[PDB]
Amino acid sequence: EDMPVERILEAELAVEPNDPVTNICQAADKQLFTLVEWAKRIPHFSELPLDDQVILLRAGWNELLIASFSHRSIAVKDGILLATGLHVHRNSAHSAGVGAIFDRVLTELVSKMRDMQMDKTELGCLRAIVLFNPDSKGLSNPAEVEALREKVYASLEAYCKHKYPEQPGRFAKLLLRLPALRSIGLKCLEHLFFFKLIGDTPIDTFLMEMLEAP
Amino acid sequence: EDMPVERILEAELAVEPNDPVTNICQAADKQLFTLVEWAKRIPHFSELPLDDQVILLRAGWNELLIASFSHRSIAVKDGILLATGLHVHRNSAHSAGVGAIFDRVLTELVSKMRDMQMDKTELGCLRAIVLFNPDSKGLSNPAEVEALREKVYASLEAYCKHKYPEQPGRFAKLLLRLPALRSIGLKCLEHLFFFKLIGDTPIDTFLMEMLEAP
Amino acid sequence: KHKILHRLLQD
Amino acid sequence: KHKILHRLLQD
Ligand SMILES: CC(=C/C=C/C(C)=C/C(=O)O)/C=C1\CCCc2ccccc21
Ligand SMILES: CC(=C/C=C/C(C)=C/C(=O)O)/C=C1\CCCc2ccccc21
Repeated sequence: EDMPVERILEAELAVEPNDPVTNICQAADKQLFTLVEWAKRIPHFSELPLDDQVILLRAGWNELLIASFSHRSIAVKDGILLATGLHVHRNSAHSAGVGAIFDRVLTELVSKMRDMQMDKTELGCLRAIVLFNPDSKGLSNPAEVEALREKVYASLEAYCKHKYPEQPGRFAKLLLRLPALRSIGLKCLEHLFFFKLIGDTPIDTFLMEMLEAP
Repeated sequence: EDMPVERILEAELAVEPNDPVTNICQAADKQLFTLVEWAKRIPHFSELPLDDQVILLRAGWNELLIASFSHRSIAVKDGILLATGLHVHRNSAHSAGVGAIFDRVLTELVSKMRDMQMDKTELGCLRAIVLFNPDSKGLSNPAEVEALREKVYASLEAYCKHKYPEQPGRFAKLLLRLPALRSIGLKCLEHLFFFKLIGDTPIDTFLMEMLEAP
Repeated sequence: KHKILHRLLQD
Repeated sequence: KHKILHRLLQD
């Protein structure tokens, strides 16, 4: 109820028109501020208690950002396009020690998003589903978050089948990329925590705040 | 094509009619042999090249087993029912140092499977979708595995909406537990690797084989 | 805690 | 490698 895909699509269009690792961390920090402005544009999100808004974002930021630069890199050859306008080629990532995780992003996300031609509306809805993670610990009202999530995928499915009537399995195919997103998210965080530990690799304030406890 | 939910349901019914950690590891080993017999009953699985059958099982065993004992524990109070006929109460797990992960299983899987009354057919189909993981590295023909996965959730969706016409979002709700399953799977493996490292906690041969490289 | 985040969400 | 698994699948 009251979860039009048009509003979700608008949120996407509104926020987005030498060590590769350092470039990635700087881009993540920059995009974190934008993530907040994007979340605010997602229907009913801002109406949630401030505390729950913090929980949802702290719990989904990495997956939310990974989903965005991955879809943004669909046209890119063998690599990704950072929000800073910089390109990180698969070989550059490999020569920095993050080749394994980088390839997972290209194989499981980038490539797959390209094969099915995932559009911005679908992308936005998937990110909205991630944002509304009912499993996020601390939620003062998990049931409510679960309600918003069901409205998002209810609208997404309607979008599909209607825009792509010929593809009855598109809806499920879209949701079936969430497991990979969760796995890739978790691995990327592990790397970030190691970079922070080693001391090397410059980490900005907002990104550093996200690596805080819990 | 040729992926009837009846066959999947039959696979489930055919394979299943003091340290809590040690009890869990022994149950996992026992269930690993059964997992193979179950996979063989899943349509088209045995027709895949032996090598790909190994890749798929090695990559999904933990999630496959977690999904099974979780659904099997829906009637259990605050805990789970092991295949060995033994019960592990939430307090017992907590007193063994695995309280955090144990609660995630109860909150994200057990409880949620109970709230929506997930049936055996639905459970089987979800496990069949996990088995057919097209992202499993090494697959000689990932496209084929992807095909089987699409037939499973195509049949599952048909099952739903027909058995539960009143619940149009049931299908998506079912698939939306896969992200949590992936996360819980990854954490459980991390624990297993630590138990193996510390030397304590008896680990049987088949379970030990699964903790091998890659 | 989470100083930056709270501030951005507040505005 | 994966001795036990191969054997079980083979039968
Ligand atoms: C956590 C994370 C955030 C990325 C944010 C970006 C790059 C946003 C953007 O530019 O749009 C991703 C990481 C951070 C950890 C290292 C890494 C390696 C390969 C691919 C991704 C990553
Ligand atoms: C990897 C794994 C396998 C479990 C298999 C079982 C218990 C099968 C069964 O009895 O049906 C689960 C673990 C193994 C690691 C420790 C752990 C802690 C809490 C809950 C689960 C687990």
